Amino acid sequence: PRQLHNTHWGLVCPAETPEGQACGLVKNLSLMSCISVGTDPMPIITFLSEWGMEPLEDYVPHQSPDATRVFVNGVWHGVHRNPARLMETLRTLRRKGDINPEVSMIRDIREKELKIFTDAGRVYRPLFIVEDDESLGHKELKVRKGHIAKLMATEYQDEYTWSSLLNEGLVEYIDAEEEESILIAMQPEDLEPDVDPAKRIRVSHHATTFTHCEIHPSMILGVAASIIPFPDHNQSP
Amino acid sequence: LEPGHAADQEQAKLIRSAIEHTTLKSVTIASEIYYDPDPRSTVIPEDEEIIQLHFSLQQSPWLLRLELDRAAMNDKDLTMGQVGERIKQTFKNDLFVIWSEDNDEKLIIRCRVVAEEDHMLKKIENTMLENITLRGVENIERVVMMK
Amino acid sequence: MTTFRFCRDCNNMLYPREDKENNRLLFECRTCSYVEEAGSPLVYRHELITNIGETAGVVQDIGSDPTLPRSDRECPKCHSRENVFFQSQQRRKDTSMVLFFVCLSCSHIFTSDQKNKRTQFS
Amino acid sequence: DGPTMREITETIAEAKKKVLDVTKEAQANLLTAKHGMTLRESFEDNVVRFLNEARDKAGRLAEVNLKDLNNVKQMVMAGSKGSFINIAQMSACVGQQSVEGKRIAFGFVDRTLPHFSKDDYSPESKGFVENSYLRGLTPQEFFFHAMGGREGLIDTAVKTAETGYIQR
Amino acid sequence: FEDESAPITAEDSWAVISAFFREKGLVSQQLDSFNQFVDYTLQDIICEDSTLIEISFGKIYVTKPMVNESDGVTHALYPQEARLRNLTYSSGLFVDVKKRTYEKVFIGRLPIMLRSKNCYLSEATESDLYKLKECPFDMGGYFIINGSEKVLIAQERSAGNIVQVFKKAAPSPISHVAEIRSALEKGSRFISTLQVKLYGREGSSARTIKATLPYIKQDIPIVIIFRALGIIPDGEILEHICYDVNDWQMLEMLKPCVEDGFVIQDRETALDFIGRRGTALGIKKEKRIQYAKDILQKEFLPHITQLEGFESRKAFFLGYMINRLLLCALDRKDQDDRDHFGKKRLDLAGPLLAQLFKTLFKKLTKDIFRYMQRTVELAINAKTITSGLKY
Ligand SMILES: [Zn+2]
Ligand SMILES: [Zn+2]
Repeated sequence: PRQLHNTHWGLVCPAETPEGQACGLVKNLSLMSCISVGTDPMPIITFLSEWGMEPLEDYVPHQSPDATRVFVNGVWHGVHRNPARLMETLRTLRRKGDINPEVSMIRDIREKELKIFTDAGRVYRPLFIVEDDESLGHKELKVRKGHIAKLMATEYQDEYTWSSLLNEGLVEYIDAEEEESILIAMQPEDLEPDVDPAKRIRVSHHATTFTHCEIHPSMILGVAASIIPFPDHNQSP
Repeated sequence: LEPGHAADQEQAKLIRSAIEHTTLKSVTIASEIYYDPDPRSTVIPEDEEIIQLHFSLQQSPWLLRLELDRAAMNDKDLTMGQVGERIKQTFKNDLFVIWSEDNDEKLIIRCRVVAEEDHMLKKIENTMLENITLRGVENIERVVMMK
Repeated sequence: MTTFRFCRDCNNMLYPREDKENNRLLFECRTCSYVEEAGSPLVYRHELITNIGETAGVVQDIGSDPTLPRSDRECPKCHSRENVFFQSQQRRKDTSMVLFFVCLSCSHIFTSDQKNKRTQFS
Repeated sequence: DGPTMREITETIAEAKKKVLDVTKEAQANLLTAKHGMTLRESFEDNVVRFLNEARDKAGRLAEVNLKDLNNVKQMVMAGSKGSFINIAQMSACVGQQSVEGKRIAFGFVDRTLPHFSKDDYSPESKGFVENSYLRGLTPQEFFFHAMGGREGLIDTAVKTAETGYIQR
Repeated sequence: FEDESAPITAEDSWAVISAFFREKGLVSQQLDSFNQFVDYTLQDIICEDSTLIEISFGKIYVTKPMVNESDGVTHALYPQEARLRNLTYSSGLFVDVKKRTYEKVFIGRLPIMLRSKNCYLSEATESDLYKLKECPFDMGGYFIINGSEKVLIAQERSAGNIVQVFKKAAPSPISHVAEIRSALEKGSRFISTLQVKLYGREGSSARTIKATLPYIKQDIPIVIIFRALGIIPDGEILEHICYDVNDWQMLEMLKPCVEDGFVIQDRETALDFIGRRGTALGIKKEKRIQYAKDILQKEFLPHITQLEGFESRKAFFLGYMINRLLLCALDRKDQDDRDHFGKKRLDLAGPLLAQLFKTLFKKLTKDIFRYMQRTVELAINAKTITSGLKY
């Protein structure tokens, strides 16, 4: 427990923990972390059977092995052949607003399982959605200069808000569980397909599969570390 | 090592494999049980040359076949005869054991109990793979050489 | 590889039995009185050095998995270069680091183990 | 020195080539494990040696370059605060992070962070911090180093709690 | 003129972040949790067990923060005053009882989290706040009790309703365990733990698999459970566990399981088997078989269903656990990581304040049912809740 687990990324500050006996056990949420407040799973379950989910009662393994298992809040509700379309529809419904943004949906392609969570207590963060709906080239972030323009245009009048971004499917909330099934780009510039001998060295992008992008890496910190100047130049302890 | 042979990569290895505990499990690739009724002919083709050679200078119809691995067999300085005669001196007359010679391309060990002619064997396999010691001392697993 | 059979009537597991006269292998049921000859003489198998499980996960959608790395090698079948690869799906400390590839065109699995010894990888 | 930095960066790049060759060797199954040792253990053993070897040699290059005027080098010569490892990490490469004697573990499934691809056994993937303190760590190098660091804070609390009892 | 469909740059990120913090602030965690409690959770706790053997509770109302005065009218309470006068920043907790003869009402007090929907400051402008002697920089995700500001620290705990297989210590007779802690969101949280253990270590005479049912003083071989569920044929049982007819290795691990439940060949014999391991020697079969049916329908995997017609749902889930267990035992998977934050949950004001309110609503419920059993011919201890929370 006291160890800084890999999954703590972006959810809990990697620096702020009390020294001594509470070291590692007492933690601090990073700046953009949030917790699931809990949502009713009835509708999703309904939509699932409406979209081809076979009831467990009428399930026969030796008759459909490739079938994907569908779980909701830990309950195995059924099976589904071709989970690709369900997963697509499910993501669209959430990026639209039909499915509460707080809900986590994880498809385990290799494990043949599709898990959904609507319960409370899950720590999540918002990421930049990365798709290829744009024809002009490769994969790009859904947000653009136009979007940010409105944002500030609203920041100046003190209406485009954070929820706007969510409603328009530009940003998503991701808990540690769903985090398992994606690939995140660190800098928004890691999408673009003789360096300054002063800058820090970085590893070249060997992926054209990005599903999301970090809004900003400094948000892995909590309120306290968030006040340290050039923390990336200090010895960890 | 002894005062004289302390600078021999070989005198060490010899002593290594002689101390490092070794069980059949570390040598066996897979153990199988067959219904091979005729102690002469065999449903298993590859096992004909081994029984044919056992008529030169009681038994249950059930067979326990072990397919050893040459890599470990020689890496731990072990001979088929050694392995076999050890298993033999472990189960007494209670078990009938025969094995393929070191020359053959496949190292096989076939055993027969000598009606519950099934459960015993599935236990015999267990005892062989783990309880029987082929070479080495008890409690000594890893054994590394250094200079 | 001991694919065992169940009863034709009650679907309960069948057990091996010896025909003490014609010396052959049978499989009866302990519920009813069903019985039958055996397909093979192999009644038990124990693999100490196992391979099965290293392929688990290869599905018709394995390519749509964004977390997997992609190489541009050539598959012995369609020669295409749309590859996705992963290490052994087993979870043994004594596992190798051999890579398994999956052609995204014909879904053919090919390994990089220069000491290749298996025919189907299944 | 600007030239020293070019010698340091190349020293590190050289190490990343060695690791890359052992990986190919391991992925081809040409690499053989020493007696009483796993294939993966020999592999890890070699990558960590390559990387520490790299940090160390890259460190010397930084030290040799500093003049007798360099105050850091001065405190070290007098024996009042500072040592090699210090110059080496501040000026040149920080080094390989570790937790429980191994490189950072695959805490997510087959990956150290959601930002990497599955089955990536490279040095950047499992905690090698190429950068120095002067240059600044990348967000991944930062988190990895914080995992290494945390282990120290905890071990210190234990070392502090346990020794106190032994002393009595 | 700056095509609105142009890519974004690193600097453009802070714009997006400012938007985030403009909408949520820095303690949305406190507000959102507590707000869900007051708005939904609360009303959902009054309806559960809202009937006594009649009196049925209905709608709930939540007053603004007020004070219990001595020698005076009830007063509207403001934070700056609760801190100073050492008062408690709480609010009314009314209900809506329905007294029906079957052979508004003020109840308790709820302390309010500053800046929650129910708090005055929530709407206060920058100016209104100044007049109220409250700093406009105050974030407000806490409570005021007896004059001191109290914060509820997030309590971390493992998630519930998640299957987890774990290896074990060499000495123990059990080598692997598949665990899950089932619990319900509404009504109550009966955390009855189910354990699917794999007896015997690598290399023992017939490794068997047994499950741990609540109130049953003995582990029951899995095959028997499947039959108490109506799945009798070995073929069908194994089919609910192993979803691959060619997986001779897994099926081989279940062989000793089949032999372990060979004696029982029907649902009744199965139920009676289970019934006895949880009943005295003098109880009649009918009562035994009944006992077992209730245990499997209420204390066995309750997160799935607790109604009647759902034995196939629990059978497949039990098989799924067995499947996961062996999967680890066959070395095809590693034992689950108990440190994965994805399977962790943090309990905040709302959830925490719910366990208490539930526990108190049931104590208040007992104080009302007693005003009926002892009654032969409003008698509600409101403080049962007020000081229960405050405390
Ligand atoms: Zn039958
Ligand atoms: Zn191909």
